[PDB]
Amino acid sequence: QVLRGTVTDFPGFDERADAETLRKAMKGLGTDEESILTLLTSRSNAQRQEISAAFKTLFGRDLLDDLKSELTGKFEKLIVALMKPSRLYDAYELKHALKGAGTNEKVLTEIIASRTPEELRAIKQVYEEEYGSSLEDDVVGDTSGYYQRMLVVLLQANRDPDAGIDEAQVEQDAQALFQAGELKWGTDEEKFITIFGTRSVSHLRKVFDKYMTISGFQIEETIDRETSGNLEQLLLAVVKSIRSIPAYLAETLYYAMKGAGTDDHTLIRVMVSRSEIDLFNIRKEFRKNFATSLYSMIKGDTSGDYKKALLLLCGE
Ligand SMILES: [Ca+2]
Ligand SMILES: [Ca+2]
Ligand SMILES: [Ca+2]
Ligand SMILES: [Ca+2]
Ligand SMILES: [Ca+2]
Repeated sequence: QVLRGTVTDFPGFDERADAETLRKAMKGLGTDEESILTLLTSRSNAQRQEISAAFKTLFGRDLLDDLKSELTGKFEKLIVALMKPSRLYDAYELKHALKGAGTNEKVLTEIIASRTPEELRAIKQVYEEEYGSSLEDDVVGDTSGYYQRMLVVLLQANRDPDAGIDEAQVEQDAQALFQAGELKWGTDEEKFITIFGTRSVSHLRKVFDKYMTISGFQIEETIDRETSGNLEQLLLAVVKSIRSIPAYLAETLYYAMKGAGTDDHTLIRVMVSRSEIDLFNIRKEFRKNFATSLYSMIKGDTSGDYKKALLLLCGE
């Protein structure tokens, strides 16, 4: 489709005027969170970077250090996320899922499955730049088995082009997946990793259809979500992303709020990282799949300034 974000460049932007408002909001005893909230969610990421620059040229101060000293809580985490340069943000969040004891597999899967090969090539490059090390080495460092192998394949950013549907291979592949799926995805993993990882998106959507007509089922049905198995989670994310990235991300949001409490980390990461890409399309998938709006779901799951900020990111 045509991807539509919910945040665009503010017309009539003046980074100096904005820098002064933020300075005033912060200056002295207490904070005007409401003024910060509304300013920042109504400027695009590139404008926020122009505000930081102007804040340091006027005041000799660092805006992000200031925000971090003035704010707290989930509101702080949301604001700091917004302030990240768009080009770094996916990298940063991968770096945080990997760095330390254990791994945050959830974030690894989500970003690596739902970002396009072009996004991935850029994240790899920025990760190396920023963090000194290769994303691929750090992933191999943290993960094992076919989960690791399948991430590394996706990390090569080399899917076949969408050109010729070789309906002979479509039938072969669909049969291969039929077999493997009946076998609970636990045999011949090497076969399917190559099919999921390297075939073109238009091929694979053909495979999924063909599959269903062979089995009667949708290939997702042969996996169950809430329970375990990193490779299965990864398989499910890839199949959903091949179908529709905004649908898969809408579902990740739904489940970030569904149940006791919220996965605020996920809610923040998706709302921010997609705000200027496809968040509008995500809003429409959510509504049609989950028969409620994202807005009301956020409004019911969150509170305070953190909630106001998110509802202004979201829209309607
Ligand atoms: Ca203050
Ligand atoms: Ca206040
Ligand atoms: Ca703080
Ligand atoms: Ca680790
Ligand atoms: Ca909840």
